[PDB]
Amino acid sequence: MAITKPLLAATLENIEDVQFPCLATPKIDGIRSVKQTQMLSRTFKPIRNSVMNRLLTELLPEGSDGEISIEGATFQDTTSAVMTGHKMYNAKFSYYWFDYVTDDPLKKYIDRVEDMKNYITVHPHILEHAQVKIIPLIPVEINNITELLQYERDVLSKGFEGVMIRKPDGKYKFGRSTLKEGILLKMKQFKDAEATIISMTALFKNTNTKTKDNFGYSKRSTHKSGKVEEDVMGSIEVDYDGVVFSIGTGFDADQRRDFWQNKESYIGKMVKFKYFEMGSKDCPRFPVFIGIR
DNA sequence: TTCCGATAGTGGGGTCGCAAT
DNA sequence: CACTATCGGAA
Repeated sequence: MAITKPLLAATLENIEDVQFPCLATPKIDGIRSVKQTQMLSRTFKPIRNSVMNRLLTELLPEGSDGEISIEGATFQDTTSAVMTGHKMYNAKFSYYWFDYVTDDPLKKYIDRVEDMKNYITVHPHILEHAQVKIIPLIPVEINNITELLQYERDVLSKGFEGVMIRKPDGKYKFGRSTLKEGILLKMKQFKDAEATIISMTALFKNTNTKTKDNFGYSKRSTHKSGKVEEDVMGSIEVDYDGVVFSIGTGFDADQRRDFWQNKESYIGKMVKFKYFEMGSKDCPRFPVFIGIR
């Protein structure tokens, strides 16, 4: 009945890959948190802001799954509030409750939602707290592409980050859902743009002592000591109409080679990339390389 | 054989903790 | 977060 590890989402690129009917909810741009005795982050480390942990641990039933978010605040402000080990904290904050694991993890998503609906009926006060606004996310039924697109337009106008899609009978998988599985899909709209390469930085292999983590995955520290330079491009620094930042994902092995081999000739060339607008502070959020020219 | 799931690993922006300054 | 490279087992 314990949540071995949080359910993660797969990315939807081709809307035709969606299996209908499906259950959708708005995507919250916040910080993940599951109640396992106390409030835990996505990596199962306790939530630093003891006041939030305490308040949520009390209001929510063991096995709750959701995201913490500050209404009207920037993403970074929400991050500061959640990641800071505040002694005392009085500001208002919300918690979007989107899943609930009771006894069996293999219970169908629709049923787990029913559990949420039932629990809320029995404890009305948990949505009335004066400091913590607990917002339940009951999925909406979408039967086709026309409906999904309409729903998307709707949640985006209301300020959400995007839309999350669930297979009705999907189990609560311990780990990341795949596309074929369709258990949990995220749907975000990225914006394409172009920028000029101004420099290149070499790729660095991390040879720090490989350990284990809260789940049993390979964990390696990032001490600059264990970082050994390789003869391939690690990231490029670009100039997006005055804004300077780096793009390091979206390259395959051959490209990292080609880029480093011709580091001289590529400086000054225009690259196409994409990024997510919402949440961007001083430069593009989630920059991903697409191509050249 | 080919495809797909599970991992390890490489990168980005940005904030907090905390020892050193 | 976004993404690539592998490996071993499912299809």
